[PDB]
Amino acid sequence: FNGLTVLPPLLTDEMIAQYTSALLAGTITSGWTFGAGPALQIPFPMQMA
Amino acid sequence: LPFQQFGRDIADTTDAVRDPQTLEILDITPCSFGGVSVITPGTNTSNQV
Repeated sequence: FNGLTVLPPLLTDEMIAQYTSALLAGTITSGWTFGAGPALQIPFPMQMA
Repeated sequence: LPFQQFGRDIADTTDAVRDPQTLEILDITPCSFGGVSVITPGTNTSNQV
């Protein structure tokens, strides 16, 4: 009421959740390769090995 | 209450008042305010805003 305003964040909560889901899927299916280049698939037991 | 004429917010600003002519209660809300922002590309490119 006295001239103090809060501004909305640029990225909504849903977009943040989508980014986290993308990172999580990438780290599940590709190990660490997608971070350092193109995503190469790898079975999860072999990534754990 | 019968004795109470004014009402204040948590942050000590008036949010309610009692009419003297007629014993009624009114919620006082400040008139709308906002920060005008202008979206424009470079003036060299165009003059639309």
